[PDB]
Amino acid sequence: NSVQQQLEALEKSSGGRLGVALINTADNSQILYRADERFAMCSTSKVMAAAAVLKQSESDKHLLNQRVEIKKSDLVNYNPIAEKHVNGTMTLAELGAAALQYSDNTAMNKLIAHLGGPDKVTAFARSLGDETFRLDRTEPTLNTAIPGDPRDTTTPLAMAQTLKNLTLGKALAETQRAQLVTWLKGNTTGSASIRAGLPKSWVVGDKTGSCDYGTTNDIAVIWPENHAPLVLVTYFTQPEQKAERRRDILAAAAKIVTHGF
Repeated sequence: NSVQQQLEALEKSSGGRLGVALINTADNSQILYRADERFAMCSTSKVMAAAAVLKQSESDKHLLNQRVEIKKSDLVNYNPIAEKHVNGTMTLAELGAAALQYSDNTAMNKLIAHLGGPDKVTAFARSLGDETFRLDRTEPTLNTAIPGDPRDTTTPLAMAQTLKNLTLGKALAETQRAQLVTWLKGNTTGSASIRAGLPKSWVVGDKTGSCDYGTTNDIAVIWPENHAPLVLVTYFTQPEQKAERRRDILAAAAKIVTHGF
C-alpha cells in the first residue's frame, strides 16, 4: 500500500475527516491528504499569536519583558499557568511560553488583546504570505469547530507552509525564530499525538489542539537524527459535537508519513 492508500484507509476506519500535510525540507517534496480543506484550528492557532508578538519584538527591545497584569476576571476555561499568577503579572514572553507549552487559554487571550484583537492575528498571518489562516474569536469560543464554519480555521498545507516559514524559514529574525523553536520543543501537551508515532529519539517541537466535534490537531517540526527536518500538520475532525478526541489517529498518521525517514 502506498502512503496515500494507507492514509485513506486510516480515515475510512476513523469515523472522521483526516487532514495531513507533510513537507520534507530535503527536497520540498510533500505528502498531502485533504491538505486544502479547512479545519478548525483549536489551540494550534496559539502559534500564530505568539509568533505575531515575536515579530513585534524584533523592533521593540523591551516588548518581551513587558509586564501584563493577570486578574481573576481574565481566567477562562483552562488556565494552568495563568491561574498561578492571579493578582500578579506575567511578561509577554511568559505568556507566549504558557500559551504554547501548556496551551493556557488565558495566556492566548492576553496575547490577542495585546495585538489588538483576532483580526490583527489574521493580518500577521497574511504578512507571512498565509492567505488561508483566519482567527475570528478569542478563547474559548474559537473552539466551537462547527462543520463548515469558516471561523478560526485554516488548511493543513497552509499551516504546514507557515509553520515551516516560522520555524525554519524567512518569517522571523534569528533570535525570535530560535525562541519560537525553543517554546515548541518544550511543549508538554503532545505526548500522545504526533510524537507518539515517531522514533522516540527524534527531536520534536509541536503545538496540539483539541476542541468540539472531536477535533484533534497537532502541528510539528521534526528533526531526524540523520536527515533534514520534516514539517507535519495532522488535523482531524468528526460529525458529532461531543465526539471524543482521537490523538491516536494523529499518531497513526505520523507513523505512516514519516516512514523511511
